[PDB]
Amino acid sequence: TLEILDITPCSFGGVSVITPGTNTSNQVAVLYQGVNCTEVPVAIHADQLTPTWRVYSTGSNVFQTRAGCLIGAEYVNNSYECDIPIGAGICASYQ
Amino acid sequence: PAYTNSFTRGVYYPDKVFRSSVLHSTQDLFLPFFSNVTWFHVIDNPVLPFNDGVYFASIEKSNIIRGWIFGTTLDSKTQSLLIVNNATNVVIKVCEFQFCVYSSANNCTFEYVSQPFLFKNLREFVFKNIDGYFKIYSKHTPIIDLPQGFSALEPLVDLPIGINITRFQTLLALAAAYYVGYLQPRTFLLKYNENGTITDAVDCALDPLSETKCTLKSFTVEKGIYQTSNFRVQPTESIVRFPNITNLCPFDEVFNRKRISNCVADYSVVSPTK
Amino acid sequence: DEVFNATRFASVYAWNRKRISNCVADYSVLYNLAPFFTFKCYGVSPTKLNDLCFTNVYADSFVIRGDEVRQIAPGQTGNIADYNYKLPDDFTGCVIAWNSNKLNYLYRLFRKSNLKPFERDISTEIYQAGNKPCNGVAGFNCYFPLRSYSFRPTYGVGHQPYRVVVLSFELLHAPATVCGPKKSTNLVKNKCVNFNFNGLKGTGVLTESNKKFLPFQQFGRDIADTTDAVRDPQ
Amino acid sequence: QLLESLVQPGRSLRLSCAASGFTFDDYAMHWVRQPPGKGLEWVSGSSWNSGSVVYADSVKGRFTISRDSAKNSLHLQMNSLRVEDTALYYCAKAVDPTRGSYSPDYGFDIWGQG
Amino acid sequence: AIRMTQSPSRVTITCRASQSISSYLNWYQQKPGKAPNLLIYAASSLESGVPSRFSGSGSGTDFTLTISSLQPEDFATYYCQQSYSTPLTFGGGTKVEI
Amino acid sequence: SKFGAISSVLNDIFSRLDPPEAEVQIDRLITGRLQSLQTYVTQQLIRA
Amino acid sequence: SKFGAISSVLNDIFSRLDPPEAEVQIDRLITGRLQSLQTYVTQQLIRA
Ligand SMILES: *[C@@H]1O[C@H](CO)[C@@H](O[C@@H]2O[C@H](CO)[C@@H](O)[C@H](O)[C@H]2NC(C)=O)[C@H](O)[C@H]1NC(C)=O
Ligand SMILES: *[C@@H]1O[C@H](CO)[C@@H](O[C@@H]2O[C@H](CO)[C@@H](O)[C@H](O)[C@H]2NC(C)=O)[C@H](O)[C@H]1NC(C)=O
Ligand SMILES: *[C@@H]1O[C@H](CO)[C@@H](O)[C@H](O)[C@H]1NC(C)=O
Ligand SMILES: *[C@@H]1O[C@H](CO)[C@@H](O)[C@H](O)[C@H]1NC(C)=O
Ligand SMILES: *[C@@H]1O[C@H](CO)[C@@H](O)[C@H](O)[C@H]1NC(C)=O
Ligand SMILES: *[C@@H]1O[C@H](CO)[C@@H](O)[C@H](O)[C@H]1NC(C)=O
Ligand SMILES: *[C@@H]1O[C@H](CO)[C@@H](O)[C@H](O)[C@H]1NC(C)=O
Repeated sequence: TLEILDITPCSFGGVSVITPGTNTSNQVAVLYQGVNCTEVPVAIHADQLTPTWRVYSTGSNVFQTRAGCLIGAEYVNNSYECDIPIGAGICASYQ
Repeated sequence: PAYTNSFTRGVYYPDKVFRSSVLHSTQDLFLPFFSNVTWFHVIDNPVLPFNDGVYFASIEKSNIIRGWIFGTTLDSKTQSLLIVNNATNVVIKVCEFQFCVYSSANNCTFEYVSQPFLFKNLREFVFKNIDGYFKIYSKHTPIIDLPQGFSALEPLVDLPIGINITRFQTLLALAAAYYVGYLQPRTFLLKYNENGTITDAVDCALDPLSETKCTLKSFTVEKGIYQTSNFRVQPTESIVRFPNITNLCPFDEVFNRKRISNCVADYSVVSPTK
Repeated sequence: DEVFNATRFASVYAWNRKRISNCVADYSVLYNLAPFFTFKCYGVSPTKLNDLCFTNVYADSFVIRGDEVRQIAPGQTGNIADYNYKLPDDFTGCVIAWNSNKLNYLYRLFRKSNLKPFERDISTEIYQAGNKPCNGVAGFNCYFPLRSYSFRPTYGVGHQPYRVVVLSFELLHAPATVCGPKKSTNLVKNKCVNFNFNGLKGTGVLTESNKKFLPFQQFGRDIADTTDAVRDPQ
Repeated sequence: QLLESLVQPGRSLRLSCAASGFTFDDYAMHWVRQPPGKGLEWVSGSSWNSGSVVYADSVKGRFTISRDSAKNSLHLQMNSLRVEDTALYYCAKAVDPTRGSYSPDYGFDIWGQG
Repeated sequence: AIRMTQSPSRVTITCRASQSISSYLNWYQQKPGKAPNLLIYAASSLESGVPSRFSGSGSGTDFTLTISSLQPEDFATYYCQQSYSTPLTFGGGTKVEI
Repeated sequence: SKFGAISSVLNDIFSRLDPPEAEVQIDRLITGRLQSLQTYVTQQLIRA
Repeated sequence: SKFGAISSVLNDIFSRLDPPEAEVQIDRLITGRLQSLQTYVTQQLIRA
């Protein structure tokens, strides 16, 4: 049937993970490069993903950055020295 | 049906190669980490689907689980697998096995007899039917819910069974709690001990932290940021769409520069196979 | 001799599988010129077959029409290939087929779908071919899925009987029980000597080890994926 | 070769269709009546697999069919032939059952000769 | 039972059925001096030896027999018959006119 | 770049060739792409 | 790694495949291992 359909890719193989060290803690924050925070579920097809991955796919701790969308970390209005570089003047740490 | 969490259970030796003090990563059918298990509690014994293998465990204090039945319809029309076992020895036979154990069975194509396989007992089992090969893994460990911890499974018996196995039924000998899990294709990074035993492993598709461990090929990750190759579960759904015309093609009248178009090339009249 | 001199093979739809283990399989016996017309082996050269050890040897023999021998090869599709006997693409074995025109056979021609490789579908369930879900033994749209070949002796090659024996052997990866006839010598230790351990070849200093093995294990491997520790036969 | 073989209301004429070339007892030979100036109409149906037999439901009982493997025919028996029922009858062979899927036996073929 | 009446009376012939036949149709061509022959099987197929000019399309309650360019010596009648359920009933019948 | 392969489209090679014949072509294409990729990395290292 | 060969063990190929065709699989392994050596020395030169 003649029908034009858009094909949005659902394969994002580039994922950056911020960890404070397995020894220090298990908590981790995920960074997606150059993606909105709304296309994250579509890009990584979180519906077909494991329930543990959906926590880092869409949550309350969402803070878009020039580098991309950041999940698992809370944006603090204060400023300190850089500990784990992220990009575009953004640094993260496990307080 | 009751549900219970499986804390890193079901890891079995993928191969027969001996490795000592090494981190080996393999891709096969495993029970997903922190997956969820139908906690069937004996007062019961319903027919469950055997898809992509099934992980079986029992917390029986005494001999209660006498075996299992594997097949597609569990009737006389088709053949079924029976793995019942008494105290003396194990019985494995492949027949129709018209049940009510089995009333009658005339076709006979397989029979294997070996030592017996069977709340202080964790007799785990993993059954796989790949390319017509029934593989059974097992382990025995006193317990004194699913016991958290780690314990590998060793291969026991490999049989050339060429039957449908889509539904399996647990056998009771009526005080036990048998669990049923399901295996899916996952990538596991197994750590081998100095003595050649699997002591720890991770599920690369479980959570982002495990993805980093899988990429780094280590069980310990230091501070910083790490780029991880996608180990997430891939889609397994496919759709095929082709034109619904049935005009055949004018190839027949050909049997001189003429082209053919707007027709379905039925070549039964570049790889020739495809 | 029970799989080549048997004079009575199984039907294609009911290919019997026979296990051969704990013996010496000298393939030199089955090199008669008149039979064994086709010796298409996959993964192993026919010349280099005697000097190898196998751990999972299975022999399935059946009688099919000579024109259908092509379907037995991996990847081919046909009535025999899709509804009677299927072989995996990653097949490691030799398919010997010889003509037996000079020397009842049932083949399944109706099925819901093609079967997976190495499966037996021996059942007489009536295959419906119409809107009516008839459960009767026979009917207008109800047809039995099994029929006799009824080989014609007059026919030369087409529709002729053709015995087929398949030797699906798994390559040496585990404690093996079937291997070719080769003389065994006494091992020499603490010396750089060439060796041949159950088909594995190489040179090195054979020394004892304190490593502990398991009954289902026979070879040890290192970080480079090379045979490091081997338990000798005998 | 499906070679085959009146005005009064009451007749007992025997209609037989000889079979040649193709092998009997493999398909479903059927009988179809075609009145002049009109289309075809299936009236009788036999079965190779079993003795089950289905006739046209326009009128029951009157239609009767049989089988005979030695002489390869049907030998249709007609009783009390209607004046308007006079037509040129056809004996047709069913398609190969090896096709499967949709009803092979109900599908007519050949339609005899003459 | 099942009744049909072909709507026609690049020639396209359509026979309509009251119930959902769902691809259980055959198209029959009957020469004036010969017995009818097979053209389309399963409502979309071609029998061995049949020229490819004939074509059968449609399923359910809509079917179409399309003969392109109106090839000559094809004046014979065309019939539509179902195999869904007994009794075996033919269509109304239609022959192409020139 | 074709890299001495039937088609630059990986899917094309799979559909148009047999499994034992495809493995030759993808291996030919995989080597070509890998060789080109590592060349760019070497240039970046030198320029770094 | 096998680099497209049947097995990573050199002696395995000879013991299984005939000399006329075992060479083809060997060439895949020989070329694949050669590039690893060239890559390693290149990294050393840049690091030096
Ligand atoms: C457990 O079951 C096996 C299988 O039937 C029993 O073994 C049979 O023993 C009888 C007599 O001892 C023999 O006649 C049969 O031939 C044996 N079967 C097979 C397959 O060899 C065994 O005795 C049972 N053990 C019990 C009931 O304690
Ligand atoms: C094995 O069992 C499966 C069960 O799914 C069978 O799959 C059936 O396939 C038919 C068509 O081939 C479908 O109509 C059914 O819906 C499927 N499921 C069932 C439960 O019948 C399969 O045919 C069997 N045989 C093989 C070789 O796989
Ligand atoms: C079982 O656990 C999984 C956790 O991955 C969860 O997604 C699933 O909903 C659970 N099933 C239940 C609660 O029935
Ligand atoms: C037993 O084998 C015969 C052999 O053809 C078969 O007809 C019969 O159906 C089989 N009985 C079963 C499968 O119960
Ligand atoms: C390994 O085996 C030796 C000898 O049996 C034993 O002394 C040692 O404790 C074992 N180590 C482990 C980690 O099992
Ligand atoms: C293919 O399907 C479309 C969608 O219903 C339909 O309009 C069209 O007629 C179909 N084509 C044929 C040849 O039947
Ligand atoms: C029996 O089989 C062997 C092969 O194992 C063959 O050499 C021999 O000729 C056969 N017997 C006869 C009488 O042909």
